[PDB]
Amino acid sequence: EEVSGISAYLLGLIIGDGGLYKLKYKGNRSEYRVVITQKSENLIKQHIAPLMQFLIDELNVKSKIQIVKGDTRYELRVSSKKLYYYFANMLERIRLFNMREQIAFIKGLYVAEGDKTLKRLRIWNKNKALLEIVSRWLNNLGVRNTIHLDDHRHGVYVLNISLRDRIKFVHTILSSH
DNA sequence: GCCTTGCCGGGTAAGTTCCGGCGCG
DNA sequence: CGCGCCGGAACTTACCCGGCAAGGC
Ligand SMILES: [Mn+2]
Ligand SMILES: [Mn+2]
Ligand SMILES: [Mn+2]
Ligand SMILES: [Mn+2]
Repeated sequence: EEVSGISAYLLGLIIGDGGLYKLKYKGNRSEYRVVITQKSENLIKQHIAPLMQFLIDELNVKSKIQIVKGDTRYELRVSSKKLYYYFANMLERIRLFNMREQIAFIKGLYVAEGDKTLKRLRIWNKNKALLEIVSRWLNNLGVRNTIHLDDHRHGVYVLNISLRDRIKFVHTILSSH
């Protein structure tokens, strides 16, 4: 209930600004990574990490939250086969998210990939199918929107939330838990 | 004249996967 | 022997930002 909401939010940040990596090292070593990157140190240590910690505690993951400071950004990383599959399986069943999870995930995805000036309401991603899934959710919530190829340099698509529904958007999705 | 939204270029804030560790049965 | 958790960081580019303008009222 509370776990899955926080889960879908985190999944949003992950699919947005991180990822789920199954790596094969020399040899034959392996690792399973749950990753969120961000520039803001504060956002990652004060906001995201306590949420990942709760989820880790709640699923008995003996793994730790790593925070690696690279040149351009902070990488929050959990190295854990268990947490990995947890999100990956949730991702596999994304089309089945209930209302709480939908709002949670879109919130997460907006923080990552969204227009922060909020003068325009936009979401970027190369994954058209992902954006399409999000678009259908927004329609069932009374938030009109269109999708179209924004950046031909890189095949990045954009999801544009109609300014007509700005307030229904900002207070239903972004101003939640 | 004003509001909404598609267009399009700048470049940095993201993402992705190497490496060397260490530990487990 | 095969595999799973740490600590990095080099490397590439996919996101965001923001000015412009083409319609719609
Ligand atoms: Mn992304
Ligand atoms: Mn991003
Ligand atoms: Mn981002
Ligand atoms: Mn086009």
